[PDB]
Amino acid sequence: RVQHFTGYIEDGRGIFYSLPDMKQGDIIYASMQNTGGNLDPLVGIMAEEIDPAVSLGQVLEKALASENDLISELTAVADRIFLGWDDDGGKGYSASLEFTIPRDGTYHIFAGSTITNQRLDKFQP
Amino acid sequence: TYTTGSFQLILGLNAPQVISGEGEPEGEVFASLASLEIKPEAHVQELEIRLDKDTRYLTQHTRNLQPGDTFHALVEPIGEAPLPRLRLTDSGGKPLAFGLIDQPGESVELNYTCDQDICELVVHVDGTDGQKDSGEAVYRLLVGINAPNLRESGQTPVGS
Repeated sequence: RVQHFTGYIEDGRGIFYSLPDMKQGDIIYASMQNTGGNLDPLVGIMAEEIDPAVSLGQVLEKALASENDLISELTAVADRIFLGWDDDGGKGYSASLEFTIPRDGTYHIFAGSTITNQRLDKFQP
Repeated sequence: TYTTGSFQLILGLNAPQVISGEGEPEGEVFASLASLEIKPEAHVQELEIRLDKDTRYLTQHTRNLQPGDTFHALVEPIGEAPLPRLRLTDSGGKPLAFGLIDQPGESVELNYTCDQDICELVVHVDGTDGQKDSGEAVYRLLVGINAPNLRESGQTPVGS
């Protein structure tokens, strides 16, 4: 059972995908690859659909003002928002995820952009 | 003189076609790398850096790291200069590690381990906390590969 999707991400505004009525014991697989631009894929899975924008924005708020160590603050926030996630598990910066369905019900898949730095003259997430 | 370069080695056991130089891999392996039986060789390098008023940001590039390797670094100021920030990113700028201030807060240290087939690392040292023109602050930077004893090296910089 394989399905394809294509989309566009603008300024860290993610896209939700619905997985209606999965059964306990199923295994979900995900992979997200960049096909244009400077996008850095990120994927997460959760039960109740809530917009991560408000929570992820505080990570950019903290790093922009201090040291804060982004890789620490992002992991802590992600481990709360999502039941499972992956940043760079694939070829390059592409993500890949394996997730065993805990119980019976429906879940949501979140695709979007992570917080990264892409400069060597100065640090700016 | 001696010579330098890369090479391809084909070994055969009771396979007379090897001496032709065209033997394709077959059968079950019989030989292995000898260096894997012992401990790796450490490489250590120390440099002195200065952060001027207009040069408060400095970056350095590291040689390629093989999978399984380890990377350590530490910074210690010469005198009363304030402790700068330390972080580690790849060639594209993706963050990988951040510096930790020790309980005796006179130095900052960093650590990392290699997972990918080829890793290219860049070390960032910056003191642009604000806009103060401190002047001629100078720091000592110590780096090593497969050298967990950088705290007390003892030996002079060894290896490449």
